[PDB]
Amino acid sequence: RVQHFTGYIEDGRGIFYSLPDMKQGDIIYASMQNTGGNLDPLVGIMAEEIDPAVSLGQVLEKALASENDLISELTAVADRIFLGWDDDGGKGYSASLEFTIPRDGTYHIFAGSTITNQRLDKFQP
Amino acid sequence: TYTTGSFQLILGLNAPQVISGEGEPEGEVFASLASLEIKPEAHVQELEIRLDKDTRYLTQHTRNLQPGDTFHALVEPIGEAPLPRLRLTDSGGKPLAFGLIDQPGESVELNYTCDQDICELVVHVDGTDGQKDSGEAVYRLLVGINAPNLRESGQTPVGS
Repeated sequence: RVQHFTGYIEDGRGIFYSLPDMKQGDIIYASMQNTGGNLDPLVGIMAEEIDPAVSLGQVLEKALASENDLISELTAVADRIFLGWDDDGGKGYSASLEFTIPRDGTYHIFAGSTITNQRLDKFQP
Repeated sequence: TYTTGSFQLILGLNAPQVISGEGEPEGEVFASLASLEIKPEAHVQELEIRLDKDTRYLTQHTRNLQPGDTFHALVEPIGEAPLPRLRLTDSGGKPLAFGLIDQPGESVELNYTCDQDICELVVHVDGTDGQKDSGEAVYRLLVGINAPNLRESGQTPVGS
């Protein structure tokens, strides 16, 4: 059972995908690859659909003002928002995820952009 | 003189076609790398850096790291200069590690381990906390590969 999707991400505004009525014991697989631009894929899975924008924005708020160590603050926030996630598990910066369905019900898949730095003259997430 | 370069080695056991130089891999392996039986060789390098008023940001590039390797670094100021920030990113700028201030807060240290087939690392040292023109602050930077004893090296910089 394989399905394809294509989309566009603008300024860290993610896209939700619905997985209606999965059964306990199923295994979900995900992979997200960049096909244009400077996008850095990120994927997460959760039960109740809530917009991560408000929570992820505080990570950019903290790093922009201090040291804060982004890789620490992002992991802590992600481990709360999502039941499972992956940043760079694939070829390059592409993500890949394996997730065993805990119980019976429906879940949501979140695709979007992570917080990264892409400069060597100065640090700016 | 001696010579330098890369090479391809084909070994055969009771396979007379090897001496032709065209033997394709077959059968079950019989030989292995000898260096894997012992401990790796450490490489250590120390440099002195200065952060001027207009040069408060400095970056350095590291040689390629093989999978399984380890990377350590530490910074210690010469005198009363304030402790700068330390972080580690790849060639594209993706963050990988951040510096930790020790309980005796006179130095900052960093650590990392290699997972990918080829890793290219860049070390960032910056003191642009604000806009103060401190002047001629100078720091000592110590780096090593497969050298967990950088705290007390003892030996002079060894290896490449």
